[PDB]
Amino acid sequence: PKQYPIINFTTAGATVQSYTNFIRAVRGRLTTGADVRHEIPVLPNRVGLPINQRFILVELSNHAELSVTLALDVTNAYVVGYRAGNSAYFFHPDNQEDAEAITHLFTDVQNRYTFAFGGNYDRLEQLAGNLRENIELGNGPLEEAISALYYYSTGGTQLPTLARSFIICIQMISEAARFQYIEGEMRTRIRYNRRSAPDPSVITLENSWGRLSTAIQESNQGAFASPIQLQRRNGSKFSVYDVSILIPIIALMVYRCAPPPSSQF
Amino acid sequence: AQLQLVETGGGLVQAGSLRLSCAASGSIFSMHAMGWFRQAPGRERELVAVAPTGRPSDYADFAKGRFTISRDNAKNTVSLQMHSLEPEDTAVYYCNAQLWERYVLNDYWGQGTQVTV
Ligand code: NI
Ligand code: NI
Repeated sequence: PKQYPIINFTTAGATVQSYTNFIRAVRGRLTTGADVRHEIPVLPNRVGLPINQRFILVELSNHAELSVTLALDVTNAYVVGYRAGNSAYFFHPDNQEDAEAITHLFTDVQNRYTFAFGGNYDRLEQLAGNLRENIELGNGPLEEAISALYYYSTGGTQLPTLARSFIICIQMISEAARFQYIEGEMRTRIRYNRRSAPDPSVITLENSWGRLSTAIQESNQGAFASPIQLQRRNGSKFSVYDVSILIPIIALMVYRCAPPPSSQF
Repeated sequence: AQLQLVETGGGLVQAGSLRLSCAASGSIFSMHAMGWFRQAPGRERELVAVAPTGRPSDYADFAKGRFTISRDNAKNTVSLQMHSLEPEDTAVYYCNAQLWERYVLNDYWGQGTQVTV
């Protein structure tokens, strides 16, 4: 199941508008938007979330007319595994609860596997043999990633290629869902039919999703207890002291704490 | 299972060396970075040097040349060798460990060690 909600996207003839429609649809299934803090929606709390509400599926197709279906965890927007035909593969979980939860995905698939690696960027970068800094994003990279995921089960994709493919999907789908800024970066690449690696503004934002989510949620009025350092496109560092500059940048936060009074507005 | 950070090597010193060290224990699935920050009374907490996985060490301007960070990825230890210390470097020094957990990067902090110059 695969009775979880499914959102479809194809790279074939993809446009700025079709990509925007897709990311907006993904956000809509990740969270109801009923929990908002300082104008920014929060994903559902993992604690107490029923398994029938835990995942959504993204069915990706490309020009080669190959399809794969990614599973995303609504509590963190991240890719946890995928199905291609009669085989499904999952990142290695870190805890029993997550290991148990993924058994509820793709339950009719003939062949199920857990990868001998986790899906966090450190691990995927190590396997890929490159950092996010050197892995190009765009419609072209996504097209290739879909083919690579598709050919993995039959022995046709080596692990470093597979890891690179996951890094591409994760940033173009999960990180784009989490951040309007990164959705915008991907829109620009599609607009100009361009492939290019993410600059430091994107990578530091990705890394900081957790600490930004904590800083915003722990604030009564949106001012941070401690500033958080981000980077500009040219790599220079700056400090963020409150939520205001982040409202146009972050689309969704991971649940970190119950809302202090007034933090809902 | 809970991450613990144990800091060593603080103390009193005078202008012109001192070495800090931190060892992490507990369930560590993926350590993205280990580093050292510092905070003086009446000032914000600030980065001194950080060693992110797979990348060059990142030093604050004031640490360039003077300080050297050293991370042992296998052992989850990080040390900071400081030379040419000034009174302006007086602060509480904190070890920072950044761990990927459930696909989110979480910060953890040592209890802090006083350095007085
Ligand atoms: Ni507010
Ligand atoms: Ni179950």
